[PDB]
Amino acid sequence: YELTQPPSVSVSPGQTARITCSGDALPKQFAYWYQQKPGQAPVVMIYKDSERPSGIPERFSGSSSGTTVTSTISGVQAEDEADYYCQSVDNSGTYEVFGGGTQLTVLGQPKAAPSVTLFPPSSEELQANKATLVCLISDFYPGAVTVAWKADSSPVKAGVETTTPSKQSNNSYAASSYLSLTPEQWKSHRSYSCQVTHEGSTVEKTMAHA
Amino acid sequence: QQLSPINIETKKAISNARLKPLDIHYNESKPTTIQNTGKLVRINFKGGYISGGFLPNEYVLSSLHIYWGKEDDYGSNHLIDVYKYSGEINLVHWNKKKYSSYEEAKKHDDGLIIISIFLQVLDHKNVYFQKIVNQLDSIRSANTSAPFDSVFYLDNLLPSKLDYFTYLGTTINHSADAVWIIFPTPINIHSDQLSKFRTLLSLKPHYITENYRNPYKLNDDTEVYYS
Amino acid sequence: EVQLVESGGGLVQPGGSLRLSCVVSGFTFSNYWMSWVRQAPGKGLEWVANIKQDGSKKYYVDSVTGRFTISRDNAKNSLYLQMNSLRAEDTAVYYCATLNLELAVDAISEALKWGQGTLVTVSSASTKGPSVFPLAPSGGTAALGCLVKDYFPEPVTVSWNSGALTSGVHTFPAVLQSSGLYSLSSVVTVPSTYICNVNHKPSNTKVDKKVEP
Repeated sequence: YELTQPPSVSVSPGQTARITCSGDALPKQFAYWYQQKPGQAPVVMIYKDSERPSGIPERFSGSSSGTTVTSTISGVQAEDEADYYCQSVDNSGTYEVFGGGTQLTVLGQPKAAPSVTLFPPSSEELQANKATLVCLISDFYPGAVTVAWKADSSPVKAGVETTTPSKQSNNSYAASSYLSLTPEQWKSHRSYSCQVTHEGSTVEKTMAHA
Repeated sequence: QQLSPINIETKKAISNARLKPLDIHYNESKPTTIQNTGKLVRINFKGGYISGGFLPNEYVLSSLHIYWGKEDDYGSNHLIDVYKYSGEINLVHWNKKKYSSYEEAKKHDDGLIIISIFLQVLDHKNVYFQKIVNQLDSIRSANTSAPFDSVFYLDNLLPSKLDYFTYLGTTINHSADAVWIIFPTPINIHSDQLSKFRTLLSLKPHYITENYRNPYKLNDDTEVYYS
Repeated sequence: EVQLVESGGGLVQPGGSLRLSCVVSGFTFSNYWMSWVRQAPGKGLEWVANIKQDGSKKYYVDSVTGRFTISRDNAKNSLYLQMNSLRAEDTAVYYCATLNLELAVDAISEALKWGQGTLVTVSSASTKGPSVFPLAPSGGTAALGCLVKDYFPEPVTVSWNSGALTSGVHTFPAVLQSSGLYSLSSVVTVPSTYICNVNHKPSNTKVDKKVEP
């Protein structure tokens, strides 16, 4: 026994979203709806088909008809960009089940440029005979960039570890790149650089030793 | 403001025209779970509604409750002309249209509506009520709930004739206001069927021999209406 | 108010054993059926198992049956989960929660909250604590941070000044380096003493690094 909901649904701000679940035991059993944001636990938006908790916006409402149950979000806001899972029991009432999960993506999010802060190897890390340059990239939409490490105009490839982009609370994305050097590698150049490219725009940060 | 239950005096209760024939639809209704609350047996439901009559709109059925006494001839919450039945069943409905939750419904005077169906032990084995008796194995212990495991239609428990009384009272525990709908005509059951309800336990431990509440005085500003 | 403080496990070897726990407060735990839900990294929610109030009925997934087992103590007011013969596919964040309000006495809406969860990493690899380095600063704002390098497994919690400083703080998700050791860094932007509180529980480390220019 499983509950079927579409893995993806796309909507624009101010429009009425609809996410539906299906199951053979829905005539018997009540459903529940959980919103989940990045790096956070699930939170109920609607319970027992159509009952809203205090604290949840009036936007959120739930209806039921036969073997389907439909969570509805009116005048959708960017706030609501999140996964929505439906929850119910089988017709025996003993085996609990979650649906596949529906990724609700909100469209028309404006092009956000990435903020970049480049940190050099700490005074302490050089005493351990290592050197890690830390490039922190935050607040960019859509969620995808490319990172070019330049050792004094020369492109670097070895020792590079770059994160996959990660969805934040504010709905823009974040990433971080770690260039690994030895003390001498670091110290034998007048400058290194982290060059992050986002939608045909390359913004860079630079630091030396002295 | 007015506490429930009460005694409905037919001589004093007036006949209002606003009380039209009641629309009862438990076609969609199906029991989800059954419970031993510590006080009583309670079956929860999904689906079905009541409408028409004196109601401004339909109220969706929420739960079913059952009340009984230690003696077969004294178990109802409500009385009619100081007569007490073997037991009383309550059906709690709420204003889904107006309010966004059952908990929000309790907070308001137009939130809840409770039908009362009387059980009278008459030496007749009720085929339909037996389906509830078959679930009592699964909730013998106090504060235990099991899923209701049977095909069961609620509108087989409605009386023969559906003329009714009504008054502004409260929920049995006085937690909220509730407009009552009391059917004078009861349904027939056997003593052995009700006997199993007394073999349930409660919050030291002891069997639930009785769980009804004693009647209250009708206020100066509370009148009982009749269909 | 309701809180479901999900304590419990962490890193364990494949085929090993653990016992999670979930203490509860805010509602009559005794009246509710309770259930365990797990969620793997970047994956959906999966119901694991549930239990009846008294504990006379327990039901699990149609897998995992012969090795997982629930228990509960209503006096101590908590839910438990023994789990043996652990797999790599049991690597997930385990959540303690009430799901069904129809299966509950004196049901309340408030008791549908979920806790933070406990990460259960199953791996043949060994535990490793991080080396925490200070990231020093140099239009009216500045930026400084801490570098949590080379640890395994997840998670690590970086707060700033004992959880006082919240605004401006960004703790980035970790790279998973080819070496197999995680590594992250937490940054905070400030107006032009700051101490980061690093805590790796499996390694059982607690470093409180002071950042200075």
